[PDB]
Amino acid sequence: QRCGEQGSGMECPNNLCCSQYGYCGMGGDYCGKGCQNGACWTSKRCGSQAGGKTCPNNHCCSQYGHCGFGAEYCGAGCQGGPCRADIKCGSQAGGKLCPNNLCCSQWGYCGLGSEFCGEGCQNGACSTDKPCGKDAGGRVCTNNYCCSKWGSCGIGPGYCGAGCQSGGCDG
Amino acid sequence: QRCGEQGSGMECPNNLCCSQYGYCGMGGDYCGKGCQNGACWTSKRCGSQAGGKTCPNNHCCSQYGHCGFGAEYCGAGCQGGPCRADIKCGSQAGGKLCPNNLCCSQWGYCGLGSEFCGEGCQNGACSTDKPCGKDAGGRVCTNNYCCSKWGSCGIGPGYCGAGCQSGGCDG
Ligand SMILES: CC(=O)N[C@H]1[C@H](OC[C@H]2O[C@@H](O)[C@H](O)[C@@H](O)[C@H]2O)O[C@H](CO)[C@@H](O)[C@@H]1O
Ligand SMILES: CC(=O)N[C@H]1[C@H](OC[C@H]2O[C@@H](O)[C@H](O)[C@@H](O)[C@H]2O)O[C@H](CO)[C@@H](O)[C@@H]1O
Repeated sequence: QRCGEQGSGMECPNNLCCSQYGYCGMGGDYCGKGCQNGACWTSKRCGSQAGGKTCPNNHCCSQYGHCGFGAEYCGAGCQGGPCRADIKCGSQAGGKLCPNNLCCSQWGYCGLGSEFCGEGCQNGACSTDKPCGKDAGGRVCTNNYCCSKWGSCGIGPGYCGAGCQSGGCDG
Repeated sequence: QRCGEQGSGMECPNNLCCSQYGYCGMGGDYCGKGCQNGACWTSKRCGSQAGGKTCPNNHCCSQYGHCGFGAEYCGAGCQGGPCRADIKCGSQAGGKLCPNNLCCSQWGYCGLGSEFCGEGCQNGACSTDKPCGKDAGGRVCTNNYCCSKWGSCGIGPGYCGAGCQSGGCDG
């Protein structure tokens, strides 16, 4: 039930702050210093500024490299997160994957939902379980996912460790 | 380390799916049946169509009532989440409070960051850190947050336990 690094990059619900010690809360003692994610009083950085660092909880990374929400962050300049502008990807965008596992639609704009993740889905969290491996033309997955021994893409012990054909397998 | 019911509302980072057993990952196993939050394959209800239960992971709640990210969700109709339209609030909007602990700036709009949580903040995760209770004027917190012994508004055991003057005093 721990957050921050004491829960392995896990996050608190309803925008709650994960204090320096790994607990979910809201208050100066959670959102102050040490805060790891949530509505941290001093917004975490990201993007070009932060060598590419992406914002937790799907916060928009404004054009200055600060995570938040509203006009100033998700508006124009938005570097990442749920921007107000459509995000290109795939063949249209040069193989350009979507960030934060978002699905890249048939039409070429990241998102999540049957629209992006279903039929046509070209990369990201695709609900269409496509077959990978020897029993699938020797195909390999998107996003550098682990192609399971039973020929399916995913992340976690089943797909990544013992059995994993091609992908981010440990061994 | 654990999510859903076995984590305390906890969420996986980068949209990872949280299976019914309380574990984080991606793949038919985690993203399928029993998905608790994350980039599910089985997109969750919200707003009007769901008794008003916002989307986890900060997804936009489309007009039709399903959780996602994309022009179809965040865009027109958007009932909640990082909508592409400004969500009014505070003294202006009849007194309304922001959704998912969002800060309501001085101008009457929902967001998160200096601009919203800095000065002028009417409700939510406001960093203004103003006191409460007996200690000064006897004022009480926004969002039913708990007010600690040394009059500090917050949520957690140290604000809601003993010496909690007003709010969600967990005691
Ligand atoms: C949106 C954002 O990243 N805000 C940052 C802020 O960025 C500086 C930026 O602020 C705009 O509002 C101004 O219009 C622009 O000219 C710049 O001054 O930087 C502070 C810290 O310096 C952050 O707390 C904000 O979140
Ligand atoms: C954006 C959204 O909520 N998608 C839902 C989907 O609702 C789509 C919506 O499409 C309109 O064009 C139709 O007029 C309307 O009847 C709806 O079908 O609903 C499915 C399942 O009901 C969900 O999987 C999507 O997430």
